[PDB]
Amino acid sequence: HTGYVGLKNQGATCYMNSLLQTLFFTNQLRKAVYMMPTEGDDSSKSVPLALQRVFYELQHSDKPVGTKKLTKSFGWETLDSFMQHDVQELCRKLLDNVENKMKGTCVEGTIPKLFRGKMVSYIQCKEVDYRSDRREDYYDIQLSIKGKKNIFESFVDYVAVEQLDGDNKYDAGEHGLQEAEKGVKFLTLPPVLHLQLMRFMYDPQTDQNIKINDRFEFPEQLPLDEFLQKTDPKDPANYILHAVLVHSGDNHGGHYVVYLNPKGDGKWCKFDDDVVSRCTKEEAIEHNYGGHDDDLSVRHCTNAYMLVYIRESKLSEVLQAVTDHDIPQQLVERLQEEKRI
Amino acid sequence: MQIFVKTLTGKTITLEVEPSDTIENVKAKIQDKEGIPPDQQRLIFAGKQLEDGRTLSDYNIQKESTLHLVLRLRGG
Repeated sequence: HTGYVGLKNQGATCYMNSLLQTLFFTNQLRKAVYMMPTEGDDSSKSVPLALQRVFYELQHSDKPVGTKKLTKSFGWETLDSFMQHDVQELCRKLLDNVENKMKGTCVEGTIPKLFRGKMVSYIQCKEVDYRSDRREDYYDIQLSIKGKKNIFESFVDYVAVEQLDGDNKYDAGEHGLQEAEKGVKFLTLPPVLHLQLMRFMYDPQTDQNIKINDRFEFPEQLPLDEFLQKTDPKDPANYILHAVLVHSGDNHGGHYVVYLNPKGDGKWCKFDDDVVSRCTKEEAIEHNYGGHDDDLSVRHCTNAYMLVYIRESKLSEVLQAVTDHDIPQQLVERLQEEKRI
Repeated sequence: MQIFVKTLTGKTITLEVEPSDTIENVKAKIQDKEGIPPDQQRLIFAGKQLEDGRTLSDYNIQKESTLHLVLRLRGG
């Protein structure tokens, strides 16, 4: 009814299905994945082939898509594997695996093109005339949530300057160890922006690992030009909400779903394993802010832990059509043959 | 060489390392200063996760590089 197919729930895999849909609907990534030269890959031990297979079935199957061959290619075949990792680590390792497979191909560099930004860490000494910068790539952004109203306040906190003193004085060369301040500035933001919301953390107080269920607001349209060291007049850093990865539960565990508007046009769907349904904007956005209003009457513990935004100027390319003409025939024939069963 | 580690609180500590240090060595120095056991540490540099058995030199890490510490928490 949506025209989008779900993923089976054939064993506890936590955040995995949510991430798989999120990446599948990153159309430019999906297209590059189809182009990976997997003719000679082992039909079981190859993560690139397994992802090609899951993507191909998400695009062509009318029935819920299985993932057993994908988790076998991961070597993550029990729940303990998923318990010991998180969605950020799964995403980073998956993207690094297919990035490596794309090296030396017509599609080399797709993952950095889509996901890599540049930032600069700047250090300024407090009492001697000495400063230093270090540029570093990033592929996602970890945003502090606790005590922050919204994404904007989390970005302000992210670039706030920090003092380097006490046991953490800065090595200022000829000046020896010096009190200093250190801050982050963004140089670029990538076409596809992955924001990890720090809802799960260690709490030194209660001395345990917790989930923060506090209210945290994120907008449909996210303007980030004000956080850049230099802006592009013909390409403002205006971002469009694409995916909302959601967790319902507590410190014990929970259930994972993802909301997407796959075409970037504000028409949202809810992806709950095998069940894909249309939903309202409010159901995908505001309802996943979290909060505690009337907690006396009922647990409010459903909220977003990861957001995907796409740059407005890049939306038509990131979400370009993916047609069967884009899919190499070698891949099609190999998968059709597999259903020898 | 003095690198930085962005810790769980978001604050930054300094860390004195050698290019020949293994990632295991670096995690041990982080426990020495922050108290987090190595098997609870995930270290990210320039968006990539550092793996045990490799060295800082395998990753182009230099003075003033920032490693991002994220804690291994069970769940899901």
